[PDB]
Amino acid sequence: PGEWAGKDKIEKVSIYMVPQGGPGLVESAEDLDFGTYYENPTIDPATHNAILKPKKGIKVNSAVGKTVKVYVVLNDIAGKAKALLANVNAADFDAKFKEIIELSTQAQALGTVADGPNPATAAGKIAKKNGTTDETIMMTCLQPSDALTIEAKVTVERSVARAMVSTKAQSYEIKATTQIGEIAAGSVLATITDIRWVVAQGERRQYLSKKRGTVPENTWVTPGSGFVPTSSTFHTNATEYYDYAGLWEDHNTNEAVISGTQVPTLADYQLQDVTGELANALSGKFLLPNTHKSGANAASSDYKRGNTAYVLVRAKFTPKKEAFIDRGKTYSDNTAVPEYVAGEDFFVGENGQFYVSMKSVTDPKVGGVAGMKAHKYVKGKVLYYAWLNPSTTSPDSWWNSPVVRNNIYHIHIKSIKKLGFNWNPLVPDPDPSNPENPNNPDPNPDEPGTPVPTDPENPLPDQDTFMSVEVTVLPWKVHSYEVDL
Ligand SMILES: [Ca+2]
Repeated sequence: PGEWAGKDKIEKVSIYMVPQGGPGLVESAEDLDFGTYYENPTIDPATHNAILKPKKGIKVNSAVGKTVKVYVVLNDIAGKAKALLANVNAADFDAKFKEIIELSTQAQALGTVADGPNPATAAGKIAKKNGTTDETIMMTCLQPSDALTIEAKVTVERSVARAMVSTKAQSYEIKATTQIGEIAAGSVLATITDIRWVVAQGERRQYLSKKRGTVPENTWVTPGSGFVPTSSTFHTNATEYYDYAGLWEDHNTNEAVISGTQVPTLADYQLQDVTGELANALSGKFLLPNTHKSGANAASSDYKRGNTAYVLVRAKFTPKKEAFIDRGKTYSDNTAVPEYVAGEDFFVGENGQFYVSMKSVTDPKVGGVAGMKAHKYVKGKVLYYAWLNPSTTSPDSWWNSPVVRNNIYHIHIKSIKKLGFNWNPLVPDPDPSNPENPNNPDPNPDEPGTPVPTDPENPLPDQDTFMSVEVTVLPWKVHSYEVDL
């Protein structure tokens, strides 16, 4: 990436002076205009941190003569720190600075079609892209200054993580691995085009500043860390913790078209002066942290498909007409099977074969099977999951995927290898007894009793991979900001 990993704007500075030793009065200087009170950042080439040096003194008022610790929030642009910390006693302040803020309500965590293409997301409320120029992101200190007496330095880290996605190519050729209609193993089966992405299941709340856990399997805890969904509790409780509004980003109401944000190539990241829309894709997407107890297997890892942040990749799968086992045949009712038309719905049976309709799927005269179910791919839409931080890599072993603030998770797609899923079960359904779900852009299009493509109670890894990807975790160019006082 390089220059696309973010350039920061500091708009506001909030300083909290907290007397030590027991009950007492906090002195706060909130939402100070950065330019008025601070010099422009200078980078420490050793640490890659930026240092903010004050120009103007802040009035210490009642804290004069006291031993205090200093806490800092930069860019409290949603007012969340101010509101949480209001009228908090000095004795309660350190604990309060680690308590929970809510970026989206449980109701706001679910969007609908009317919220596209630019839905408010939880993380976007405290991480703003200012045109293509720079970005304003909330930051808080993991720990306050050392104790000092008024007559030091406070390091802060960004409150969001960033997801970035790239692809080797904008099209992929798919080969059959077994006989599919007239297509032999090793021959071309389909082409994938029009690749897009969104991110979901980051959290909707967060600890104001990073909160250490109690066991080594989860260094930093998040409000949702203890939530381990079953197939049923996912639907009733997932929105208590996670944000899904982002599923509607760059949504398109034409089902012939693939919804979501473009996925740039590596070369796109080297282009100078870029369109607005591509610039937005290149700078990625923000999400709030999401961690669970890590383990070495399904039983010991608390990371589940229904509680882990994911990138959803969407694309157009165009199969060769010759792949259809029903091609050229005659139905049991003595009518002819129509050839597949590119871009139209297609149906993939439990047997892996391709059919132009459900009528074909269950008619043995055309290579169907009575009683057999199929996945309906709506106008050829296919879906794939990528986890943000597979720990470790790479196929059937990435049991864990923590997302921690102030990190960038770059997912590079090297290839899409096979047919994906036809809908996204990793979205809470307010009435799970029916397939309708206005909160999901990719609801279940299948007939009753069709096997689900995946389940929220499942572990992360795939037995055999749908995509080849490499994930890189990196810091912002400026790792953290140091505020001098
Ligand atoms: Ca439903």
